[PDB]
Amino acid sequence: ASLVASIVEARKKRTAKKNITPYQRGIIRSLILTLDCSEAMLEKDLRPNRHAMIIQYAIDFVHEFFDQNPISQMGIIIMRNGLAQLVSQVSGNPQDHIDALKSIRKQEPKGNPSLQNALEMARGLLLPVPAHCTREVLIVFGSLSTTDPGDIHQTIDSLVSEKIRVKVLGLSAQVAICKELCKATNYGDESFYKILLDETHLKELFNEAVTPLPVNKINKGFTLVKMGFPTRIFEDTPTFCSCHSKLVYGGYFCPNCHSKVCSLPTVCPCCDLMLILSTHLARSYHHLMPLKTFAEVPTTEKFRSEDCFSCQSRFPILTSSRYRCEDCKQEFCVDCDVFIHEILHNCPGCESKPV
Amino acid sequence: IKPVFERFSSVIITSGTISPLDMYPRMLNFKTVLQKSYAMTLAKKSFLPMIITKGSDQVAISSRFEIRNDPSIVRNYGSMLVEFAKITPDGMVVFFPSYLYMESIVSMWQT
Amino acid sequence: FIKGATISYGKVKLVIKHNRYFVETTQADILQMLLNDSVIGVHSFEIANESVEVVKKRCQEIDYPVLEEYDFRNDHRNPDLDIDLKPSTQIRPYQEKSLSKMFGNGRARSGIIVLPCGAGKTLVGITAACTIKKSVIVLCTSSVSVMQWRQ
Ligand SMILES: [Zn+2]
Ligand SMILES: [Zn+2]
Ligand SMILES: [Zn+2]
Ligand SMILES: [Zn+2]
Repeated sequence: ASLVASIVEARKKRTAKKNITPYQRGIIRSLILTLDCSEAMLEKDLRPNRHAMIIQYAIDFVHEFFDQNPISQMGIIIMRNGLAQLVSQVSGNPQDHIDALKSIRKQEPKGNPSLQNALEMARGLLLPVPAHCTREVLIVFGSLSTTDPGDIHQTIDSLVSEKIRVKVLGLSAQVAICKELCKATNYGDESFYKILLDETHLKELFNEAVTPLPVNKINKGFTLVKMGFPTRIFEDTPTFCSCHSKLVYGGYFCPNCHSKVCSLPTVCPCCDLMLILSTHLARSYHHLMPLKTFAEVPTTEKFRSEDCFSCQSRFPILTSSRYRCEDCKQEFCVDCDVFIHEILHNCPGCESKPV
Repeated sequence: IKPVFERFSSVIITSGTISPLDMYPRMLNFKTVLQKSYAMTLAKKSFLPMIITKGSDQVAISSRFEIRNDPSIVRNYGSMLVEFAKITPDGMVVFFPSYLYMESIVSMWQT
Repeated sequence: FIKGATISYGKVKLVIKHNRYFVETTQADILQMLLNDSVIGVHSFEIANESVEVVKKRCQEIDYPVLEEYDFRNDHRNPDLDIDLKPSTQIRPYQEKSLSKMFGNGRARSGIIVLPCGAGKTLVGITAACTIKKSVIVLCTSSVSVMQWRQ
């Protein structure tokens, strides 16, 4: 009954994932990572520490976000001891955020939360943010209480006016205030306020949270952006960079002012334009067109092939692990189907199928 | 309620946690043509009742009017109070049989 | 080895009828095997009460072991010492198991318990006395330790 339970749990997961839709999602993103050094995360119920796995899993999320969404920029606000602090603003450089993260790892967490203060300076940080740059904040919380210098509802309405969507990730259980926050922040949706159950589910929550979010019609931002690629030149001399003014062997040229910069994806510092490459924009085409799930055929029918169409391994008999792409009508094994849906972004069976 | 009975035929009686039913036609000289009870056909249980007869120290607990001022059992009770105070997300209520006894225990607790 | 480790349990029983060791048996069936041994001197008889210590060894080689499992509640003659404890004391589960060792039947099985130092062995003995509830005395070859366990 183990395979039957696995099949019915996969059916529940498939019922959750039936809504495969090509929604327009948040691409030009601006993120704020609200963190807390409070005394609640000192508890050794988590091994070695709540703050410990917060540190490593935050580093992992930084890497995953800079990979999956390179063109976006993310900031870090730290809560500690009655007043929140800023350690990393929004940047295309993950190195600064990583150095701040390991500085927080070196230091000790202690304090008590002021979520109104955190939200207020987060509002100040997202204040000079362009309209196409979507404003989103991630929230972690290890407690059940927060004192604040003033009322929170004016802040709530003001941030709703600032057109923001926010996910909140609590530690213990659901809190009505945070539920209301995600509700009003996310147009009545309360799927944005989720609580973990263990570290595996926690990491799964991170892996979900790296992904972009679909956007609505009513908050329409249909416009154009003035983009331009730089030209990398492998130069023969140590040369000054525009930003840090240090001598570099080679690098890029600005498409307009011909200045050089250390890294991509970054804006120009001089004529002030976003300079990316084709990798950054190609990174989300699998968002732009998704990959619909593959038809797991039953063992009752006769099959076109009894071995895998892709990895070329023989199919088993009690259950039929022959998973057929509807866009290609070729059955594949569970291993290849899971790997293609998690990594790959084209069906070789559909490459075989002529159109 | 007797003039209510002889004044109105369609006298219909309901409540939430009236269990059992039989002593109410005893305490009130009446009868019903029919009476039963209803329990919900809920999907999964979301109210969680359990009976605690002992603290984490495994000490028997009671609120009798004689042993109400027993400081060891008081300390056990406040250990429970501490442990729900650490974990309460939104709201939590405690009742006692007698308000004087509440004021006594809360007075010495604050003390 | 286990099969040969089968004894005449419940078959020999010494009772102290007010400082008088009456060595009963549960049946006259035990008496026929016992009379084969002649070191000595339902059915009891005269034994030198100091010689009981040696004839317990003797019955260990002749494999009919006596048991000591006190029916204090059925011994109404000895005055009970009904003394309890406070609820603030906490018995650890190994102490609870130790209390279950001589109380598999509720009759006070006599034996040996050795525990590590500082394990509240005094408290375990106090609990054992408070559940035995009869006249009882405490012995130890010292003075300062004895008065401090009195304390
Ligand atoms: Zn530079
Ligand atoms: Zn430029
Ligand atoms: Zn395969
Ligand atoms: Zn296909």
